[PDB]
Amino acid sequence: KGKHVLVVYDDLSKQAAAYRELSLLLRRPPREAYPGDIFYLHSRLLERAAKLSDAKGGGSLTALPFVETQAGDISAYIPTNVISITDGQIFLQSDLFFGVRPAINAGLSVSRVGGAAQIKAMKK
Amino acid sequence: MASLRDIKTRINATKKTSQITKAMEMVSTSKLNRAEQNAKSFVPYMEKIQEVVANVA
Repeated sequence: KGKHVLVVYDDLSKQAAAYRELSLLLRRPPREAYPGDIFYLHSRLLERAAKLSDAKGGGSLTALPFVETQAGDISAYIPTNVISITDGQIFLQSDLFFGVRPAINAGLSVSRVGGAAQIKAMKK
Repeated sequence: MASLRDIKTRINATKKTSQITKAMEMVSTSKLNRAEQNAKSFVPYMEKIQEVVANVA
């Protein structure tokens, strides 16, 4: 319609944890019990967030998906999936908020779009 | 509990640590048997000082 939206997906992990159930109840042939399509699950979703061309009213929906990592193992099935998808990610260690607070691991955290986002004030 | 590829990172880290360690042990063992060389080389000068410093009555 031409307005800007912001969608926070809080804990996509539980969705997948759910959908697995859903799929396993329907006895869908099961890596890590998650359905082969468990990727497509989040793909066709986060994809629906973008910036519509000015031919379409310059509208946008920003997505802030969440993922609950056990032990901080970023190599886990779900996490690689959600990552291979989003444009960048911000990884929060607790390894830290027990020094630098809002635990933001400056090392791994990326932004693909980044810099094209910040205004000329930030950029320089 | 824990990882696997996070258990490899630790092994290899430890290994490269032992390497660097044992390096220097041998290296510092090579600097003991040169301490004599400059220990010996000083043996005479000391002898021929207390021999001089025999001390007048």
